Amino acid sequence: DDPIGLFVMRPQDGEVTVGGSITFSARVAGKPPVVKWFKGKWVDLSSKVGQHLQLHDSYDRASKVYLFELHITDAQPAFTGSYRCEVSTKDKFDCSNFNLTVHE
Amino acid sequence: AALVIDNGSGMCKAGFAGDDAPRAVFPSIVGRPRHQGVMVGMGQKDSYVGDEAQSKRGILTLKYPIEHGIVTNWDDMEKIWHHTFYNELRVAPEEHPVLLTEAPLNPKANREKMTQIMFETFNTPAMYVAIQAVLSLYASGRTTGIVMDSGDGVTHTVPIYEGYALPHAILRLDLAGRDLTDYLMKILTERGYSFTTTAEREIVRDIKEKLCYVALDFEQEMATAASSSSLEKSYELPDGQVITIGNERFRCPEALFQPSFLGMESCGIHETTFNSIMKCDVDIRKDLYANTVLSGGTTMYPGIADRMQKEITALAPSTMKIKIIAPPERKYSVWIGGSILASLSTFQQMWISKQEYDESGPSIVHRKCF
Amino acid sequence: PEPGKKPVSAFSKKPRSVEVAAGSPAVFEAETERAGVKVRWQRGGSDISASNKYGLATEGTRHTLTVREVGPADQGSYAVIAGSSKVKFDLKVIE
Repeated sequence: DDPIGLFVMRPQDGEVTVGGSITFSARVAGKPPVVKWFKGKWVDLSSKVGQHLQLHDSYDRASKVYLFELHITDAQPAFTGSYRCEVSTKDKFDCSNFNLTVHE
Repeated sequence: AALVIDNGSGMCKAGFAGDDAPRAVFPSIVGRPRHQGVMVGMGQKDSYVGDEAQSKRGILTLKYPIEHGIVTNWDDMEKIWHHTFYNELRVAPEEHPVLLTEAPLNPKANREKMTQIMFETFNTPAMYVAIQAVLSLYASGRTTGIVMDSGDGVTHTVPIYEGYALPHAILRLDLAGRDLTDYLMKILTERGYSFTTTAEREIVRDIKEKLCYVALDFEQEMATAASSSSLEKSYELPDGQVITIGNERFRCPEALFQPSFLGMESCGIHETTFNSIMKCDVDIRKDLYANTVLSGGTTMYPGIADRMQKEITALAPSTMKIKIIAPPERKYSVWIGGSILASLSTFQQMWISKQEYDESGPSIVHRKCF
Repeated sequence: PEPGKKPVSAFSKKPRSVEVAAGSPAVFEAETERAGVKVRWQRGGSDISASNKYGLATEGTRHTLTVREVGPADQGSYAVIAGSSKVKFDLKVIE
């Protein structure tokens, strides 16, 4: 099938109500791997961090899996769009596509 | 027409191209309710922007969106920009190109994100980022020389010859009017008066703008300050309390001349101007000294030019006569350069287009302009 | 034949053609049917706004355009758009 990256679990499409919070996550299998989040093909989410968007990373020793989370709060119309999650590893590079929808 | 906005510490200047005086001048501050309020009838208004904040200054915890020419929080800036285009200006971003002014050796993120917000949040066909030293030069009307730019933010020096540039020769100086205000508040504490609040921080700055003046010589007045008759004046606060100052007010502007009071290794403004000239070639040095231009928020006090002229003439070679030009309303001179710069037809072709940003990326700012 | 009735108009009063000598000031008065809307001005070649070489005065629902730069090359057509409605007028130049 398709080539294997370190995302054991790819991010999933999410639905969120007005003024709420939504969490998206990606798992990486086992230095720590670097994770980038994108809006569209060439727009980086990390440079868009503020009240509306937050980034957080967590590590689970038992499964040797790193949990990467994208936090979106008080979501607005302007944030509706396609988001791409890219994870880089010591020997390989991989990416995934997911969408954020906010209405009302 | 065109829109020119000055951004970068303490104040936001908003206006229209074709005017030598902007429509909207207000501080770049955002106020949030420090204390929770338990009352009925208030809209709560959890967000204050502009001069409204100045009136409700005590309860509100003021936060500056821009620190040292760098913006800490991007959405606060958006509110400021929104406020300038819609409330005082009463104009649409769609209608005209927007000009922004930026200091030299400033970090890449400020140019890239600022353009990114203008391209994405405020949709416009094109925008351009200009540098204060070049605009002042055009205002001056000279194509060759060295420009000393000291104002809100960071003091910078940028020599130019016949339009060719010398990046190595450009020097950045960590002095500013805002820095003097911090010095001033620090100096007040020894006298028994303490200001540790952002709200009252402005009040000392207000004092500095009209009460402070430049002495012919710092050391002689300070010496004569032991018995101060006419060196002390009474200032009235909104509070109604009375403040009296003496040698304290004239020693504030002095710090630019003598950074040792601030606690920094770097030499004062006259030594730095000299250093910039030394880097440049001897052949072009001769018109550099006679073409010194002063502009900015902290250059307002009379006599600065007279002190600079004698200090530069003494330290510098006697080969060439030293001429310094410092005209009134120099505080808004940088903004003025921007409004005139946008006016020229040739300049309009030069603006960084939205199409270009999306096709190549934020990294093309350096590529398009020096 | 022409259509029976025009689409909803945003101008209460249509600016009317006026004549001016070269170097003589020119003022065009246009009124909109709705307040709170910004009115753009355009000349037979480029857009017109409150900038050097042009002068715009607006108050409430009244818009005034003043041109001091007007001369022999200003003969042509002036277009003014208030929101959804577009209206144009002819400027005559006297030699």
